[PDB]
Amino acid sequence: ATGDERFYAEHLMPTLQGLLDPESAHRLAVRFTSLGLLPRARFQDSDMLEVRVLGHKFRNPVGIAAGFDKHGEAVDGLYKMGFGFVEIGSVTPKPQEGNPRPRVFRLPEDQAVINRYGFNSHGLSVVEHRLRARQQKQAKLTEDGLPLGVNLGKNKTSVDAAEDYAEGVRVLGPLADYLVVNVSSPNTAGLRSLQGKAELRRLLTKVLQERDGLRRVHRPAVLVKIAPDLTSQDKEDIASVVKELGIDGLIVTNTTVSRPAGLQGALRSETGGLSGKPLRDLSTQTIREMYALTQGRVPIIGVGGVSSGQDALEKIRAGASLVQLYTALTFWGPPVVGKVKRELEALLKEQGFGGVTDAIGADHRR
Ligand SMILES: Cc1cc2nc3c(=O)[nH]c(=O)nc-3n(C[C@H](O)[C@H](O)[C@H](O)COP(=O)(O)O)c2cc1C
Ligand SMILES: O=C(O)c1ccccc1N/N=C/c1ccc(-c2ccccc2Cl)o1
Ligand SMILES: CCCCCCCCCCC[N+](C)(C)[O-]
Ligand SMILES: O=C1C[C@@H](C(=O)O)NC(=O)N1
Repeated sequence: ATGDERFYAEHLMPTLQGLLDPESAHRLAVRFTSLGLLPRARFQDSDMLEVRVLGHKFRNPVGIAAGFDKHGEAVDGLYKMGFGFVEIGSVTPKPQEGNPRPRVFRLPEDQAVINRYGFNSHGLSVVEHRLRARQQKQAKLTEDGLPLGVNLGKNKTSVDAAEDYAEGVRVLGPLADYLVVNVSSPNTAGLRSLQGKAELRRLLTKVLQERDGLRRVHRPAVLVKIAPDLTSQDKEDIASVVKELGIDGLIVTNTTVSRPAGLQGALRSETGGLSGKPLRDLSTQTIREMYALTQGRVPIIGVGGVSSGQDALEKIRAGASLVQLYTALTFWGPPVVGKVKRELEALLKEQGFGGVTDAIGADHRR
């Protein structure tokens, strides 16, 4: 625990970042993870951390966010890392390369990253076969409280966005415990305007119809993942459509195209989505707002700048049933997962909660 926590944070990771640019480090990390070349994950999840939501049991509330394992190559290594659930993607229907390099940038002074990957993806067919090869193993993992999510994107040249997502539902829906309709990527022109009302209702109506057409045992929950950069009108509209159509949950939030005042990193003006610490409270506030607009009736996965138990608990109290992290992993390495879980459990006891479930939305009941 604390030993290689400090070793990874003070020595290992800083040395990795000195040797490798962000995208190279990302690639290597995916390789190592898929091979199980990880530190020992000694933290044992207590019953306090268990959550039941989205039609599943989650043995702990800390997931790996979409974008790390884009093509489904490292899923088992990620469970080994200690994540209570794993989300792969975004996956696009056809293979595509994404934007030209460089397309990932570190802001060390801000504990932040900026990326404009642009949905680089092996495509549905490759990922489908990848997941099929471990399908029964995943079934046991899920039954064991370790669910799998799949994040669906759309091709850059795609003429019909709803049809791209419908394809993803048909191909990967049968292999996922939940699907994410990602209408919040900063890095595909036009995508985020799928977040407007009548266009979103049409989009999500088609997604849900395709989902309902799958056989029962293979029918995933469907979640919508939104940006932190929405107007009050956007959020209000999304909340309304989500409740009207019976969307199963929200993921809040993606990266931000904003650049908060105070960023110090030399690369702060690179185009792309900003993640990590500068995003943290913007994300938490968006969770707070969406939870209230949905009357606490729509499950929320909270994401954005989580690197400690306090960060996680603040999102849970704000209305998140589950949280994810990504950027924190790039700075502190695999030990950050056990760290977050251990601190979350301590804070829960400290504040008088019997478990995570009791803390969900607790700020709204004060
Ligand atoms: C390098 C990188 C790539 C990402 N790729 C995706 C993606 O493909 N699909 C998606 O829905 N979110 C993607 N994200 C967003 C993350 O899932 C997450 O919402 C965001 O980074 C905020 O969490 P964080 O501060 O813990 O990193 C990406 C983020 C980063 C840093
Ligand atoms: O480095 C970036 O700026 C970066 C940018 C974008 C995405 C990921 C990024 N780095 N990720 C590093 C990482 C992940 C996992 C491990 C790791 C470390 C040590 C042992 C085992 C493992 Cl799996 O290192
Ligand atoms: C199959 C068409 C080409 C898709 C390549 C997508 C990237 C695969 C490797 C992921 C890690 N990365 C390249 C982002 O550093
Ligand atoms: O959803 C996404 C897509 C990703 C990319 O550019 O591939 N970049 C992000 O920050 N969020």
